[PDB]
Amino acid sequence: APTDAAITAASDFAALEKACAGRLGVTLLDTASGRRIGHRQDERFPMCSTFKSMLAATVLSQAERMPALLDRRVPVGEADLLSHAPVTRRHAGKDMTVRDLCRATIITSDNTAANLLFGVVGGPPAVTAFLRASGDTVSRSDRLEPELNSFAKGDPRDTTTPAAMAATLQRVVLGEVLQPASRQQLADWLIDNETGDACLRAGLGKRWRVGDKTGSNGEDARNDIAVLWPVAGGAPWVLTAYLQAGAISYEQRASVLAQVGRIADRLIG
Ligand SMILES: *C(=O)N1C[C@H](NOS(=O)(=O)O)CC[C@H]1C(N)=O
Repeated sequence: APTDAAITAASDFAALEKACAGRLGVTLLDTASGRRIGHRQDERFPMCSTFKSMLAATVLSQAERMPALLDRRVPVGEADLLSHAPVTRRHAGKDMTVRDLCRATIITSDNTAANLLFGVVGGPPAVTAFLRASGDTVSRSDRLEPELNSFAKGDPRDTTTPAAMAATLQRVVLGEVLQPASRQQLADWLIDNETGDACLRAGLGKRWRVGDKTGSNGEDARNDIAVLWPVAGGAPWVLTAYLQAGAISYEQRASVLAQVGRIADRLIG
């Protein structure tokens, strides 16, 4: 109870970090001005599943120079299946389109779909090369599922920073890294995400149309990265949130991310 009350009472990111005895990295980015507010914006955190947003972007980018790549069918083998494979588990022994694998990995965070897409694009090195070409010198993809979700202090594999990921979401989901139809498809997948109802979305008011991608690991990490489109029109905002908080429960980590959303909504005003 005391921890829950301290989380609810926190009105700024530093106080919220203290309330959960964690390490919290947040960037709130105004795309009209480039202005950012946050906490630990340039510290490294494990991407965990949040990298899947950029794996899908790498696929879409490759499809712009490989006609019909999105329609290519990829076998789903029994040996490819992992514990978290909510969509691909139904297709073991048959195949799925690249496009449907992308959707599955964004909106359900399907780990098998991510590994199959890694095989399509050329692995973590291809995702990192896409990130670098897009202008992100910080974020890096190094490993496959599920090993990529590990984190060690000082080990930069599969990490980002809140500010690097916020800028990348702007360039890729809103900017000109991808062709318009490609970026719109990616935006739609993020808008359709099914795993974030208790995270940033739970703290953001109805004035925002939200697209997001979550992530977590079993030790202490819980993340959510989001694009906020004002339903009334105007410039979008980007909100990234990376948390490590081993002293609280998985469900309390969601509460922290929801509180990030409530604080951010108030700061936008
Ligand atoms: C991604 O971080 N993961 C995939 C899956 N879904 O969780 S998410 O919805 O938060 O992404 C299980 C947890 C995690 C993982 N360990 O792979």
